[PDB]
Amino acid sequence: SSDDWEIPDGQITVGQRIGSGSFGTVYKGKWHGDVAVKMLNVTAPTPQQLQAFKNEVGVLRKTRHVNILLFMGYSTKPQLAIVTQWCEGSSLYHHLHIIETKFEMIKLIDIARQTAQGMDYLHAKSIIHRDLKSNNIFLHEDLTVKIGDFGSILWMAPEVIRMKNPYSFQSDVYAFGIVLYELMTGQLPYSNINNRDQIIFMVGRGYLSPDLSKVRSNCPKAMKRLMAECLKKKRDERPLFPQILASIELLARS
Ligand SMILES: Cc1ccc(C(=O)Nc2cccc(C(C)(C)C)c2)cc1-c1cc(N2CCOCC2)ncn1
Repeated sequence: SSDDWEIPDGQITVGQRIGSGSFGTVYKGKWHGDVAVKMLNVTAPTPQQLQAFKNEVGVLRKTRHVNILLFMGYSTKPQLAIVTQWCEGSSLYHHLHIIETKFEMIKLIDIARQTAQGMDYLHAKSIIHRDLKSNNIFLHEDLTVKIGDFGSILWMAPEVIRMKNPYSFQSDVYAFGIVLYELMTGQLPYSNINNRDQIIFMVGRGYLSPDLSKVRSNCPKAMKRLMAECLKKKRDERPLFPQILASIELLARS
């Protein structure tokens, strides 16, 4: 009945600082091989820092799926630390918008399917991501999708923009709809608008929505319809991940 999540003291080492996330700094480290370590820089944590650490461990520890970044364990001695697997590769954001990787349609649909697979797993455990975007979709060996929260108005559903509890399974679906747009256009939405306030205001008001005419010629019509359903302005009109997953599986077979 015990998962033995608490890593024994004096075992984790950290090397190169790769970034930051939530409560601390992210490093490439060692613990039974390469690992990523999210660690709080101070030895005396504030009650908020300790609470944020506890919440993150609490959600991560409930996940065991190939499309979810693998949580390996935690430590509180000498510092608060969360350990995950180490993946060679890059985020979907880095591929599409930084190095501009040209994926074949088959691979773009497969990346969509794997993301929907991981999202369906999270929602089944009542876990709302709250920040799904291409940056949080890691391409392990540039093939397998690993969803994480690695550190975002473009992916925000209109009701999340407008604002007490605007987050739901459907606001995650809307963010997935934007990811579908990124895969099918190779672009971020609203690239012809240079004003962030305007984007926030217009999306929240329903005056602005992604330009779906920008999707590639080889994008299946069923994918374009799914994307439109995921992006509905009214949250109750959006499909849930079991239906999204079933639609992607159907269009992939053609
Ligand atoms: C070290 C670490 C700890 C924790 C997390 C994290 O994803 N926490 C998290 C928080 C809220 C909700 C959720 C969900 C998914 C359940 C919705 C997850 C991410 C990292 C991490 C790993 C990393 N790697 C480098 C490349 O190789 C793979 C690992 N690079 C940056 N950061």
